[PDB]
Amino acid sequence: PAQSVSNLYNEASGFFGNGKFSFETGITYARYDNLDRIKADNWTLDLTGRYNLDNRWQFDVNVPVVYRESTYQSGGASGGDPQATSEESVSRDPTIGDVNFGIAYKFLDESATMPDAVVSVRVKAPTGKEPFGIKLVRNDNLYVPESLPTGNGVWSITPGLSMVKTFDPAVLFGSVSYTHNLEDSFDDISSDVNQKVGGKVRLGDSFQFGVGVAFALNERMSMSFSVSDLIQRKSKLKPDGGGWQSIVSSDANAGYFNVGMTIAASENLTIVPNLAIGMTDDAPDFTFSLKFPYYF
Amino acid sequence: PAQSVSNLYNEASGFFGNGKFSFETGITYARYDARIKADNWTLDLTGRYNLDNRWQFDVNVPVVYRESTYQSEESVSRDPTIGDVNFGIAYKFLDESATMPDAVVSVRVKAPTGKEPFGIKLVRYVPESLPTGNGVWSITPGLSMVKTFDPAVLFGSVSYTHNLEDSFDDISSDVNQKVGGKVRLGDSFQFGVGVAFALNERMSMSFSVSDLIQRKSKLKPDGGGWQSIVSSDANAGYFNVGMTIAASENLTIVPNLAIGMTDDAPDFTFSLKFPYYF
Amino acid sequence: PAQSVSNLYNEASGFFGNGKFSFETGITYARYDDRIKADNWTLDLTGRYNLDNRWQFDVNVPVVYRESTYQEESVSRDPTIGDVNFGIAYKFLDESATMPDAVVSVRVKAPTGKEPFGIKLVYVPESLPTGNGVWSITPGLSMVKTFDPAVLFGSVSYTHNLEDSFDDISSDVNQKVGGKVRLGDSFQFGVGVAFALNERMSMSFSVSDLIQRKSKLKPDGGGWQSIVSSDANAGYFNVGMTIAASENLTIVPNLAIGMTDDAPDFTFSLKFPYYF
Ligand SMILES: CCCCCCCCOCCOCCOCCOCCO
Ligand SMILES: CCCCCCCCOCCOCCOCCOCCO
Ligand SMILES: CCCCCCCCCCCC[N+](C)(C)[O-]
Ligand SMILES: CCCCCCCCCCCC[N+](C)(C)[O-]
Ligand SMILES: CCCCCCCCCCCC[N+](C)(C)[O-]
Ligand SMILES: CCCCCCCCCCCC[N+](C)(C)[O-]
Ligand SMILES: CCCCCCCCCCCC[N+](C)(C)[O-]
Ligand SMILES: CCCCCCCCCCCC[N+](C)(C)[O-]
Ligand code: NA
Ligand code: NA
Ligand code: NA
Repeated sequence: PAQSVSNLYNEASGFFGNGKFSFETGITYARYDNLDRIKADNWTLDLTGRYNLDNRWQFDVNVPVVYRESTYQSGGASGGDPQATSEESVSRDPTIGDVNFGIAYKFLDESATMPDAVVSVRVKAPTGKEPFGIKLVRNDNLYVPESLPTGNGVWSITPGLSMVKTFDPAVLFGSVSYTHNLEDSFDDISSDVNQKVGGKVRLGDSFQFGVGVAFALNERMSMSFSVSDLIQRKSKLKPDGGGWQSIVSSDANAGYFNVGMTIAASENLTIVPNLAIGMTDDAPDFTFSLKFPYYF
Repeated sequence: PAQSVSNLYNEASGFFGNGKFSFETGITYARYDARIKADNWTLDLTGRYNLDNRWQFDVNVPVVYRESTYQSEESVSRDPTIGDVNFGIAYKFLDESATMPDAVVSVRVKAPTGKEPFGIKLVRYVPESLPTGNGVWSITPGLSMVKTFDPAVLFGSVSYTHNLEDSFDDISSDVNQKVGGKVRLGDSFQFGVGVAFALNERMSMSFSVSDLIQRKSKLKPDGGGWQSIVSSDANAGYFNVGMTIAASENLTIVPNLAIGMTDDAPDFTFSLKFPYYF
Repeated sequence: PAQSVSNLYNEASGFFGNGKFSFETGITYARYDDRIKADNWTLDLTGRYNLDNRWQFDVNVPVVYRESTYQEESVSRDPTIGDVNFGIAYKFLDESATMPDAVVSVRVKAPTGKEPFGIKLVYVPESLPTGNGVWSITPGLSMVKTFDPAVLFGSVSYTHNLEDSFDDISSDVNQKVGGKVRLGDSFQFGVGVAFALNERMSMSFSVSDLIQRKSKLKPDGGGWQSIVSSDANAGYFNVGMTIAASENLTIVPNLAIGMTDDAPDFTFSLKFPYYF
């Protein structure tokens, strides 16, 4: 099996079957863009360890490290004039996000009739800086966060399914997953500087799926085209002594079109560049990533 | 031969020569965001008859399911209802040779069978219902061209939609008023260009772009002169990535992604079509 | 080397090393969308002298036609130049088994287009600009290498804008304010992959991103102040082809999808490089 084919399957399935222990370093850049303008430059360094057992089971742990920069622009401004200034920027120095781990089980091996199929579960912990309690600090009509979050503040569990099959030369693949967020509590759920309100949060659950095609171009390179869509239900807050109330407009549909490659730098090292184009306003405008899975 | 080649030509030309009588079941999902979020599904039912690889006759019945959500949130929906029924005649006037392209000329007649937008009232403010068609007759002559330059298959198409003037009992969306009036929906010009590839015996892949340009629409209330609706013009651009997959010798699966490039296009459109050859 | 391969390299590198002289005619349409819709056409005229597949000298004259509609009133610019520019390029690495084709270049752009500063709001602009009003110098790097059948390529450049002055920096019809302007510098890069499909055709997929720093103004008798929201990130996804019409004439269609709000929705272009 050519390296390109192996690397392709790893990328499409999330199941790294060539080896035994592997470590992937990833760098990702993502770009986002009372009436005010927010521009965000977000970098994520991903550190992922994987153990593949007999091409059947896989265990992984991922530690994301988040660097962020948001710029807030008002047109308040200076003072009361609907089209004047105003620029405030806020940043987060490199900090851990939400640590997570996954178990995957390959329940179908590809044959003439069957796909490679992998079932998986992913458990994510709330280790990142949560968004709840972050205060908006007041130019007169421009309020800006005192800090930026690096995670969503809750535990979550994500069972998933991946399928891959070669119809030479096209490799078709698809995937689907469901994220259940666990309810949790916080000392402060208010972003009012003047107040402190304890409360609980239920983050809306989400459904994710993707399909795509990939090609092995030569011994060392593959290319991939895919689409994906994430659908998130609205989120709810319960202040102490209050009831559950939904946050209007917290629901989301984040669609992406992805073009990527796999490049075998050696037997052990792959370079995986990818572009994800945001198709909806809930997605970043675009996302560039470069991943370096290394096999040992 | 190969199936992939046939299926791709069908896709690129709109002329299905597989091929005598065929029935195509299509499912389409389209996503819009204005605050209004729209999830729109269309089940397409299309019958086609290809006569001697020269003439093609078809009827299409679209069935529309819609959910719009309005955020202060209130939601409005349309249960599965028929849209604008239409039929088409196509004539292949050039057959592909070393020098010639496959070229098809066509006309499509669309009837106002869907629930029209004109009576629909804004109720304290969301619509009481969602339309399923545009409320007018339209006629669309079109042109398609396809040619293989091995292994690239280049294609392009162009069409013009003339909308017929029509009259309605109510043109107003004010709940308190009823105003009869006439409507001229702005005509539109559509074109696209692309490239496709046969990957193997059974599969093709396609990349294309298209753009629709619609002129302004006009209203005449009873008594009453013609007024342009100054913001009714549109430019809807799309980038398409698609496949054809020969499931058997009778069934093709056609997945397509259309990415909206402009604000008048849905954010994205996913479709899955299943042409079946009897 | 097949014509497709040559045309491919020319497109990816900007270095047209298969002839002494070339002239490229390009037509570009771009679409942008109180509401404003803009239809913008640019006719590009570019002459190149390639010396021994080692050096290249070029001049580009863009001719700009523009139409903006404000919602309804419309404003237009009849065909007018163009920030004229020229470039010098040097191929410092020739592709071998180990090395890429690599070209270093410098591009000098002059402020010949109608500048935006001083254009009055009358509410709609009285006119539309065709250039940015300043000199700029852009050193750049291009790299291309075949890993059969994939041709990988990439490019990167930095634009330094020269400070300049204008008689009027205000768009207020009632005022005239002289001032100096430092246009924010920019960093540009792209990467992509291309394929020779046959003797005569190639296809390309690429991405690019332009990052522009904020600009600053000094009105006369005032101090330097940064122009909020003048910073920009214009990202593009490109799908393109090269088609050999003759051994001299290539047709180059390209679609550039804007990925950010600082980019046009989309850009369709058609370029016709001609080797003499
Ligand atoms: C970039 C979007 C391109 C679409 C990706 C294709 C995968 C999604 O398709 C869903 C249905 O496909 C099932 C394929 O079934 C195989 C049939 O072939 C059997 C005969 O050889
Ligand atoms: C996303 C795609 C971007 C670039 C696609 C450009 C496609 C250029 O194709 C033009 C289409 O024209 C179709 C006609 O083909 C037949 C040519 O007829 C000439 C006879 O030799
Ligand atoms: C750029 C981030 C995209 C997020 C949307 C997710 C799309 C596909 C979801 C299924 C993933 C399942 N998998 C491969 C983990 O098993
Ligand atoms: C993983 C490859 C990353 C590609 C490089 C993208 C650079 C984006 C830089 C944005 C931040 C710079 N700036 C000027 C806004 O400060
Ligand atoms: C995806 C929505 C497309 C809307 C605009 C389409 C422009 C195509 C013009 C003529 C169509 C002929 N064709 C390709 C169907 O054979
Ligand atoms: C040549 C055959 C053309 C297709 C004919 C299909 C009839 C449509 C019946 C579907 C009914 C839909 N609905 C939901 C309103 O009940
Ligand atoms: C309104 C018409 C709807 C479509 C007509 C479908 C007819 C079903 C025929 C089933 C038998 C087909 N076959 C090839 C398996 O024999
Ligand atoms: C046409 C839009 C401009 C966007 C800026 C980014 C362009 C990156 C590609 C530069 C190509 C340079 N060169 C010398 C290789 O041709
Ligand atoms: Na959107
Ligand atoms: Na737009
Ligand atoms: Na944007």
